[PDB]
Amino acid sequence: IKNCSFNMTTELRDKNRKVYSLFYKLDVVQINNGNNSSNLYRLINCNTSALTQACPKVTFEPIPIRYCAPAGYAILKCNDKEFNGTGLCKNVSTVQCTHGIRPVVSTQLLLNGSLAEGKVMIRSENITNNVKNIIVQLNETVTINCTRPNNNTRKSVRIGPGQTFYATGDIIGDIRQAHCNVSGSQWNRALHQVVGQLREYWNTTIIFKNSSGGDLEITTHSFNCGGEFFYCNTSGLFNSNWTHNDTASMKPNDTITLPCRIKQIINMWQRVGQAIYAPPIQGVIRCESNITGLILTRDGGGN
Amino acid sequence: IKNCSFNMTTELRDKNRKVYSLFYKLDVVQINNGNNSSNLYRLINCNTSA
Amino acid sequence: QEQLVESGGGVVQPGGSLRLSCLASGFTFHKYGMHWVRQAPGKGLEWVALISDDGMRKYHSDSMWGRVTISRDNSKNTLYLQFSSLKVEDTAMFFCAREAGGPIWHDDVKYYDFNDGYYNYHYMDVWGKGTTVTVSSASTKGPSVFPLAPSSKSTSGGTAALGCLVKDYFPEPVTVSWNSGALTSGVHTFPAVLQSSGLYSLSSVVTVPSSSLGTQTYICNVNHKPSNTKVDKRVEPKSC
Amino acid sequence: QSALTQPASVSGSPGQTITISCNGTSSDVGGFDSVSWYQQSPGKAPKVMVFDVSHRPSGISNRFSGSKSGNTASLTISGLHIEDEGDYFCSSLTDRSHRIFGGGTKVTVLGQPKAAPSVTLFPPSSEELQANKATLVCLISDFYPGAVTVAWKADSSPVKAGVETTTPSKQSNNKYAASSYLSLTPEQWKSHKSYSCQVTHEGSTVEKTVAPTECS
Ligand SMILES: *[C@@H]1O[C@H](CO)[C@@H](O[C@@H]2O[C@H](CO)[C@@H](O[C@@H]3O[C@H](CO[C@H]4O[C@H](CO[C@H]5O[C@H](CO)[C@@H](O)[C@H](O)[C@@H]5O)[C@@H](O)[C@H](O[C@H]5O[C@H](CO)[C@@H](O)[C@H](O)[C@@H]5O)[C@@H]4O)[C@@H](O)[C@H](O[C@H]4O[C@H](CO)[C@@H](O)[C@H](O)[C@@H]4O)[C@@H]3O)[C@H](O)[C@H]2NC(C)=O)[C@H](O)[C@H]1NC(C)=O
Ligand SMILES: *[C@@H]1O[C@H](CO)[C@@H](O[C@@H]2O[C@H](CO)[C@@H](O[C@@H]3O[C@H](CO[C@H]4O[C@H](CO)[C@@H](O)[C@H](O)[C@@H]4O)[C@@H](O)[C@H](O[C@H]4O[C@H](CO)[C@@H](O)[C@H](O)[C@@H]4O)[C@@H]3O)[C@H](O)[C@H]2NC(C)=O)[C@H](O)[C@H]1NC(C)=O
Ligand SMILES: *[C@@H]1O[C@H](CO)[C@@H](O[C@@H]2O[C@H](CO)[C@@H](O[C@@H]3O[C@H](CO[C@H]4O[C@H](CO)[C@@H](O)[C@H](O)[C@@H]4O)[C@@H](O)[C@H](O[C@H]4O[C@H](CO)[C@@H](O)[C@H](O)[C@@H]4O)[C@@H]3O)[C@H](O)[C@H]2NC(C)=O)[C@H](O)[C@H]1NC(C)=O
Ligand SMILES: *[C@@H]1O[C@H](CO[C@@H]2O[C@@H](C)[C@@H](O)[C@@H](O)[C@@H]2O)[C@@H](O[C@@H]2O[C@H](CO)[C@@H](O[C@@H]3O[C@H](CO)[C@@H](O)[C@H](O)[C@@H]3O)[C@H](O)[C@H]2NC(C)=O)[C@H](O)[C@H]1NC(C)=O
Ligand SMILES: *[C@@H]1O[C@H](CO)[C@@H](O[C@@H]2O[C@H](CO)[C@@H](O[C@@H]3O[C@H](CO)[C@@H](O)[C@H](O)[C@@H]3O)[C@H](O)[C@H]2NC(C)=O)[C@H](O)[C@H]1NC(C)=O
Ligand SMILES: *[C@@H]1O[C@H](CO)[C@@H](O[C@@H]2O[C@H](CO)[C@@H](O[C@@H]3O[C@H](CO)[C@@H](O)[C@H](O)[C@@H]3O)[C@H](O)[C@H]2NC(C)=O)[C@H](O)[C@H]1NC(C)=O
Ligand SMILES: *[C@@H]1O[C@H](CO)[C@@H](O[C@@H]2O[C@H](CO)[C@@H](O)[C@H](O)[C@H]2NC(C)=O)[C@H](O)[C@H]1NC(C)=O
Ligand SMILES: *[C@@H]1O[C@H](CO)[C@@H](O[C@@H]2O[C@H](CO)[C@@H](O)[C@H](O)[C@H]2NC(C)=O)[C@H](O)[C@H]1NC(C)=O
Ligand SMILES: *[C@@H]1O[C@H](CO)[C@@H](O[C@@H]2O[C@H](CO)[C@@H](O)[C@H](O)[C@H]2NC(C)=O)[C@H](O)[C@H]1NC(C)=O
Ligand SMILES: *[C@@H]1O[C@H](CO)[C@@H](O)[C@H](O)[C@H]1NC(C)=O
Ligand SMILES: *[C@@H]1O[C@H](CO)[C@@H](O)[C@H](O)[C@H]1NC(C)=O
Ligand SMILES: *[C@@H]1O[C@H](CO)[C@@H](O)[C@H](O)[C@H]1NC(C)=O
Ligand SMILES: *[C@@H]1O[C@H](CO)[C@@H](O)[C@H](O)[C@H]1NC(C)=O
Ligand SMILES: *[C@@H]1O[C@H](CO)[C@@H](O)[C@H](O)[C@H]1NC(C)=O
Ligand SMILES: *[C@@H]1O[C@H](CO)[C@@H](O)[C@H](O)[C@H]1NC(C)=O
Ligand SMILES: *[C@@H]1O[C@H](CO)[C@@H](O)[C@H](O)[C@H]1NC(C)=O
Ligand SMILES: *[C@@H]1O[C@H](CO)[C@@H](O)[C@H](O)[C@H]1NC(C)=O
Ligand SMILES: *[C@@H]1O[C@H](CO)[C@@H](O)[C@H](O)[C@H]1NC(C)=O
Ligand SMILES: *[C@@H]1O[C@H](CO)[C@@H](O)[C@H](O)[C@H]1NC(C)=O
Ligand SMILES: *[C@@H]1O[C@H](CO)[C@@H](O)[C@H](O)[C@H]1NC(C)=O
Ligand SMILES: *[C@@H]1O[C@H](CO)[C@@H](O)[C@H](O)[C@H]1NC(C)=O
Ligand SMILES: *[C@@H]1O[C@H](CO)[C@@H](O)[C@H](O)[C@H]1NC(C)=O
Ligand SMILES: *[C@@H]1O[C@H](CO)[C@@H](O)[C@H](O)[C@H]1NC(C)=O
Repeated sequence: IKNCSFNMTTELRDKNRKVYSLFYKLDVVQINNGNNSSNLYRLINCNTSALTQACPKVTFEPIPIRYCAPAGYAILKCNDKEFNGTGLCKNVSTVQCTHGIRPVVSTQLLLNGSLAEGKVMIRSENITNNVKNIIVQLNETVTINCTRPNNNTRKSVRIGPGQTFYATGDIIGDIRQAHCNVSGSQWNRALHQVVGQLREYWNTTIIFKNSSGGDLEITTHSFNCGGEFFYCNTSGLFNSNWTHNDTASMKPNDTITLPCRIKQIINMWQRVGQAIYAPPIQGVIRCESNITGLILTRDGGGN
Repeated sequence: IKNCSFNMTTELRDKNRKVYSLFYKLDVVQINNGNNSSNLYRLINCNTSA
Repeated sequence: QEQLVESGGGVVQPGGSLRLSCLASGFTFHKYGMHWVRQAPGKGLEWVALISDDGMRKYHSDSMWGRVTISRDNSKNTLYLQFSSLKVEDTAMFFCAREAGGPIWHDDVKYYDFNDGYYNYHYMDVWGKGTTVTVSSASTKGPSVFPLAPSSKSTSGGTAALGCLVKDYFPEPVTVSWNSGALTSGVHTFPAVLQSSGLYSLSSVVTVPSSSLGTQTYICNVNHKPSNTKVDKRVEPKSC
Repeated sequence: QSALTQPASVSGSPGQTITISCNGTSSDVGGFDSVSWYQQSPGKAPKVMVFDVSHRPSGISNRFSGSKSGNTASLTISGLHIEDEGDYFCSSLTDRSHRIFGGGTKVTVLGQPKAAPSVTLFPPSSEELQANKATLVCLISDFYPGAVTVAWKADSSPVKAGVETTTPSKQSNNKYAASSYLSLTPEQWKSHKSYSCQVTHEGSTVEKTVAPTECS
């Protein structure tokens, strides 16, 4: 967290005025090309692509969506829980407009999506292909409280002929970092069900390990909440091995606390072009989240 | 009824030039309130719109 | 025009305090800084102090630093200086000057401060009217007045000079006329010099032809307004 | 503390170009490039002459060009005008964000012939002898510019004590006048055979001698 000044322009040409706002470390980078820092930083979305706002009045929270069919074509939905991503199904339903969907941006997990009752399901395009993704459908959900307790401020300052920037002003009081919290016991039960379903060909061999590293859009669990792009970390999960005795690890019921990060910019669908900006949310930032899914990748660099 | 000079851009970005035209008082308003000594003005719609 | 005015100055006493105020009009004082400076008689300038607009910073000369305190009044659009332990070294005229406008020009582009603020560390495009300040421990006393006999400016031709010595008085100024302002030409009252005892001494002198002595009457009228004293003294050939 | 040093007085004829030159230090002139020059005349408020040295200030003629070298500054001027007579003070911004001015530089227009000062001396008048106080008034008049060093002397000895000098003041003829005061006693006044007031104007020099004249 840094408080940062720079110049801006009025609607006129020559009129320029200084102004200050707040920025994180994710948005900018230090110019180490010089002798030292010397308070010298630069936006990365700037020096890779162009820049624009994201219509701050248009907040980026989801809506129940339903996809409808044209004339002469229809939708067919299988009504079997354990029916995996392919194959033959009998319990059919013909439809004109899809069930209510919440198509939310989420990495490594699902959010507020449809559930898979009855049993837990695990699929992949080619499970024998280690590089393929392992899509998951849980039986139940979990209350996920990812939240920043610090209120946001806004400075709606005109720049152009009606063009205004919503700068993240100074925050009130002692400014702690964000965080996120999750239940332990229901989480361990869902883990028990998952590891009970993991035995595709084995009796006891299962391990989880965190990602080796890479793009932060893929290296953690990101999503959108009240407009802000939250990245709530995934580290309380990989430290889990229900290999030999499942009930052995049903005991450590612990309120799972973790640091959840945030973000303002995005290049959706990994298209490296003109990025966008996210405004403040003014007021403390809660985020409820259910859970209905998960995604993994197998370890090809191992036995 | 007044007439005003002001800068504008030349087709060369490094070059600008002062040009002058005529305007009324309805489309502008006084600013920098040294209340009456050759006060400068600003358009009514530019400070809020394009 | 950014026309500024001083107030509070004058003859004052040592040891106390002095509220030197500075108002102005013709502009917006909301975001303008101000310099206080002084200069003594027969001596140049010496920076007294400076203050910014938004009460953020303020700078004092190490000589006057601590002895004085600057302050501002945004709603009144006023600057103020509070003295402490007033001293005779403060005898000077004080000027209240402005800053070199707000913006800075680069590529014919005018950059400004935060909150559209006027800022510089530069020259002073305007200077106040000025105010005299006379710190002095002495007590206001009237003048001892005497005549100054005909001194022949030249041996030949018969041209003398007469005078009226107004000594042991304080504070300035003093009027010295001849027959209640009748004889107006030739007189030139010189600035008063602060005597060693805190008093003052001048001589209203006038050159005339030496033939005018005696034949032309002279009754020099001296008047001191601070003490409200008025005296008469004739100038004549020194008998000794 | 050390003001930007420059000569307290300068002179030059109208039209003839001149150049003022003031000194500085590493703290202010060697520390930054914001060296300014102000001017102030008798009976006039101060006004600037240079800021942003190699570019000139508001509304001033195109003849006054500033320059700077190391810790010293200077200002060359062409077409010497008459109204520009007065003191000049260069200023520089210290490293501690404080400023400091110079000593001053009085510009005097040559072409006005410097007349010798008409020095005369009033001794203690008869009204002051019995008052236990003697006073000698040395009047200087009709001298230009206002720069005269006063000195008092006895008939044979120098008398620096008791001297109180009045600064020059512009006479009606555009020359100057002044009045110096030597404070003595009637005993010291009469026991001494005579007294003298010697005044050093620009280069020519003048003096008056008074004696006790016993009259009716
Ligand atoms: C259209 O665009 C032009 C281009 O900018 C713009 O010009 C400005 O107009 C404002 C209007 O008031 C001017 O403000 C006045 O300036 C008067 C003189 O200004 C001098 O200073 C300029 C800035 O100098 C600094 O910056 C440059 C880099 O930009 C740097 O090199 C310098 O060293 C210095 O740091 C300077 O650029 C400018 O130069 C011109 O003139 C010189 C000759 O002097 C010539 O050689 C150059 O080639 C060039 O043509 C100029 O010298 C000044 O008199 C005036 O002061 C009085 O008024 C104020 C009230 O505003 C009072 O408060 C004050 O007490 C005085 O009474 C005031 O400061 C500004 O200087 C102009 N700047 C420039 C760069 O031109 C026009 O305004 C635009 N049109 C409109 C309608 O706005
Ligand atoms: C937008 O802004 C800048 C300015 O050009 C560029 O951003 C990236 O800049 C870095 C270095 O300036 C590019 O290279 C990477 O540097 C990382 C850190 O710097 C070290 O290495 C450089 C030499 O490359 C040294 O000079 C420097 O002192 C540091 O020692 C390196 O870590 C990178 O290598 C590896 O590091 C990561 C993290 O450990 C590993 O995970 C990776 O395997 C990686 O290989 C790398 O050398 C970087 O390429 C620049 N980004 C991009 C996208 O190019 C951008 O270039 C600029 N935008 C545009 C469009 O140019
Ligand atoms: C965007 O916003 C940033 C931050 O708000 C601005 O950064 C500063 O901007 C100001 C003015 O806009 C700069 O001010 C200048 O600083 C220079 C410092 O360099 C000197 O410093 C020392 C002492 O001299 C030396 O070691 C060094 O070598 C340099 O000598 C000065 O040089 C400038 O002074 C000159 O111009 C003034 C006019 O103001 C003249 O009167 C002087 O005589 C002198 O010639 C001036 O003071 C400041 O430097 C900027 N910061 C930094 C870190 O550089 C950006 O300016 C702003 N950009 C835009 C486009 O708005
Ligand atoms: C980082 O922030 C500091 C501190 O600024 C203060 O704290 C912030 C968290 C915000 O709440 C700001 O609103 C707040 O001012 C900046 O340094 C300087 O702070 C002082 C505060 O004392 C600013 O002074 C202001 O001056 C105006 C004008 O008169 C007053 O009306 C205000 O009441 C206030 O006192 C000062 O402007 C500010 N410095 C500058 C150059 O503006 C610091 O600047 C900032 N970081 C950067 C890179 O600018
Ligand atoms: C999944 O669904 C739940 C419940 O529908 C979503 O919970 C939402 O949580 C946010 C903040 O935690 C709530 O935001 C509030 O919005 C009002 C609107 O005026 C605002 O005034 C409040 O200050 C606060 O910001 C939101 O109301 C709440 N419920 C919703 C949107 O129905 C949850 O966000 C969903 N999951 C995801 C990933 O969005
Ligand atoms: C203001 O600054 C200038 C520039 O420094 C001063 O002028 C220069 O003064 C120095 C010594 O103070 C001179 O150095 C000596 O000069 C003589 C000249 O014959 C030379 O023989 C010596 O070897 C030595 O170099 C320097 O010459 C002189 N500059 C010029 C052009 O003559 C100036 O005195 C300063 N003014 C004040 C009032 O301090
Ligand atoms: C996964 O966890 C490993 C450690 O368990 C992280 O790697 C460590 O990162 C720290 C950071 O400074 C280093 O000091 C260690 O040496 C690293 N250890 C190893 C074994 O790599 C890694 O960053 C984590 N990755 C993610 C995506 O969370
Ligand atoms: C306002 O209009 C007058 C019209 O006269 C402008 O002055 C003229 O400027 C042209 C341009 O070279 C000259 O040829 C004329 O001789 C000028 N006439 C007069 C009477 O001055 C003036 O410049 C305009 N001012 C503004 C601010 O637009
Ligand atoms: C900026 O634009 C707004 C757009 O409405 C102006 O709003 C009003 O302008 C009139 C014009 O005189 C004023 O009488 C009103 O008081 C303004 N409204 C308000 C709420 O103050 C506004 O005046 C423009 N800015 C300035 C400085 O005039
Ligand atoms: C940093 O500065 C030092 C001395 O100024 C120099 O020796 C060194 O090479 C510099 N390092 C850089 C430019 O990376
Ligand atoms: C098939 O769908 C019907 C809906 O009419 C439902 O009642 C039934 O339980 C479903 N059976 C299975 C096995 O999905
Ligand atoms: C998916 O289900 C079908 C029938 O339900 C089964 O034949 C197939 O083997 C399943 N997929 C995998 C990868 O086992
Ligand atoms: C999310 O979980 C809550 C539990 O309080 C439930 O009421 C809600 O219906 C769930 N939303 C879904 C599954 O979309
Ligand atoms: C939880 O999952 C297990 C196995 O995956 C399943 O037996 C159980 O019915 C699920 N819980 C429900 C549907 O409430
Ligand atoms: C999965 O990929 C492997 C290649 O390692 C291939 O042998 C196998 O046939 C593939 N299976 C499916 C179902 O595509
Ligand atoms: C600051 O945060 C608190 C959270 O308790 C909130 O109640 C308050 O409204 C916030 N301040 C604002 C929005 O100015
Ligand atoms: C735990 O979760 C609760 C639920 O919202 C939250 O208020 C709290 O900040 C979290 N963190 C803790 C208890 O450290
Ligand atoms: C799970 O991890 C722990 C420590 O991270 C390790 O001691 C344990 O052996 C692991 N479980 C398996 C089955 O390898
Ligand atoms: C499978 O593993 C479990 C331990 O997790 C064990 O209790 C059970 O007997 C094993 N089943 C076999 C080897 O058929
Ligand atoms: C799991 O526990 C059971 C009984 O507690 C035991 O028989 C079995 O061996 C354990 N699993 C393994 C892999 O040893
Ligand atoms: C976890 O909860 C179970 C009951 O739900 C209890 O038997 C067990 O002791 C608990 N373990 C811990 C570490 O709290
Ligand atoms: C936070 O946790 C508990 C439930 O586990 C409760 O305070 C609330 O329902 C949760 N809120 C969320 C997930 O937004
Ligand atoms: C407003 O105009 C009046 C009349 O010309 C003037 O006296 C006053 O100073 C002006 N206001 C300001 C803030 O200068």
